[PDB]
Order: sequence, then structure tokens, then C-alpha cells
Amino acid sequence: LQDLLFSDGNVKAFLQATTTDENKTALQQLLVSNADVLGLLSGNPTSDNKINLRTMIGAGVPYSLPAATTTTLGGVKKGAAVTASTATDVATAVKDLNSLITVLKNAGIISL
Amino acid sequence: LQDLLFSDGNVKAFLQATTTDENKTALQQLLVSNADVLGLLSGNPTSDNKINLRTMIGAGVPYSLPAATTTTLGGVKKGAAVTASTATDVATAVKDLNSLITVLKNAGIISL
Repeated sequence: LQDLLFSDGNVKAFLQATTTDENKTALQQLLVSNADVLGLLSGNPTSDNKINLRTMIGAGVPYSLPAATTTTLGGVKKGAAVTASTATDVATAVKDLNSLITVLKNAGIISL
Repeated sequence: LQDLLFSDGNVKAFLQATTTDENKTALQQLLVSNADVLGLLSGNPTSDNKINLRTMIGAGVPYSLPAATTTTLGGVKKGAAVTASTATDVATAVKDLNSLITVLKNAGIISL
């Protein structure tokens, strides 16, 4: 009787409660007009769909913290411990300054 | 015959395999109860839907690495190169310490 009453085969499969993946694609298209949402409903959105779906919900991509560069904000590693200076001569004061410089160089806080 | 058999107009459009965007909104509502998922299926989720959709899948927003501050963890730029010290007097040792300080200041590793 459903064959006598309905022409569309995708509708008929829905009414029989047995749909193929192709029937489901067509039925999705009857229910939703946004192309990126149709991409989501397929379970296999294209690259363009993915970008647009994130825009649609205001989502970001997985963020990876980059190392600091001389031009670009980034993360650093924390420098090793450095002892306060008790230097009473120039040689030792210079030794202590250099220890700080190396620590900051080791942590990528300043350039080599 | 479909007009004689079914009262709901959105169902009837589905059975004819021709749905408007309004029909699709109504059919989505027959198929899915979660309001944030319905927002996604529209292709135009509200701000609230977007937040809830990310929560739903455990997704984060696009991460931007902030510069380090005195209160908040952040990225740094790597400091310029600094030569090891071969100072034999106080004046030179102080010159070398100051070179390290400026490098760390230039890279925003320490405050001005």
C-alpha cells in the first residue's frame, strides 16, 4: 500500500523503518538545508565542512603552545636555580652574572 | 493519498522527499531532543549552543599562547646570543653581566 501511496524511494524506506546509508543521505537533505550541518550528519564532513562547523559553534582547534621566538609570543621553560650573589670582587661578580646568563640561555629565555 | 493519510505537514513534506528549511527544523525536533544538538543540526547554533556542544564532546576553544606576566604563566621569546665572559677586571665583568640583563629584558624574560 505504501508503494501505491508514495513515489519517493527514500521516503518509502523511512516509512518501512529500514534505511540504507544512501537513503539516510537523502532523508537528511529533506530535513536540513545547511550544507555544513549535512556534512556533520554524514559522520564524514569535508575539510571545508569542519572549518564551517567550528565557526558555526565558535569552537577553536586543538591548541599547541609554541616556543617563544624573537618575533612571536610563546611559552618558555623555567630556568634552573640560581644562587644569590655574595661576591666581594669583580671576578666573582662576573662569574655570578654569567651563571644567570647561562641559565636563561639554557631555558630558551634568551638567544644564543 | 498522503494528504488523506497524514495530518502533519512537516511529515508530509518528508514523505514527498521535498523539505524546506522550516520543514527540516520541525523534522529535526521530531528526531532529536537535545537543544544544543538541534542548534548544531540547524547549521547556525547560538552562542549558548556552541559552548554546550564543546562541553558535550570535551572540545576546547582555539588556544592563543599569551606572553608571560608577573602573575600569569605565558610564553617568552628566546633571548639573543650571549658570549661567555673572559673578564679579568670588574669593569668588564659588569659589562658582561649587563649584556645578559639587556638580552633577557629584550626577550621579555625579565621586566623593565
